[PDB]
Amino acid sequence: KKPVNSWTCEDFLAVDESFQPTAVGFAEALNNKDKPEDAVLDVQGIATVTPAIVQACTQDKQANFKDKVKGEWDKI
Amino acid sequence: KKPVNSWTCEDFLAVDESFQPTAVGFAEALNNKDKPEDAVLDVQGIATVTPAIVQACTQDKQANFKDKVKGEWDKI
Repeated sequence: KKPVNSWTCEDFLAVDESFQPTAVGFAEALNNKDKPEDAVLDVQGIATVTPAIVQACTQDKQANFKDKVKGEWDKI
Repeated sequence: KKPVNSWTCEDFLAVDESFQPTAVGFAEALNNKDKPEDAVLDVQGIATVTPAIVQACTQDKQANFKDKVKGEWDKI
């Protein structure tokens, strides 16, 4: 019931493992965007950065999830 | 390399099974939206409607994926 842009790293860590790439891609589409028609879905990128984000969120449980996504994503 | 908003049902069917809920959520965040701050990620919904979408795309391989998502999603 919490909008994704208000999740903390704790909220994300409570999402079942199988749907953690989905939360990351959701947050990416939502935020990190140009124009909807140009938005590309980089399945290798999401697959690669999700574990990084799970680790980052574990060490920083009250940070904003979407900001961690944007951050991790930039630093590869 | 194809923006998600230009995928046909065929493009979606070529995505590995494990990343098909991610493609559906991505398409939803992208399109089916109010305001980013209010966008909610309904993980049960995405889990339930993905198989429906895979089936609908199978019987309509040249239909636009994102439109199929919006459609399936509406009809439960």
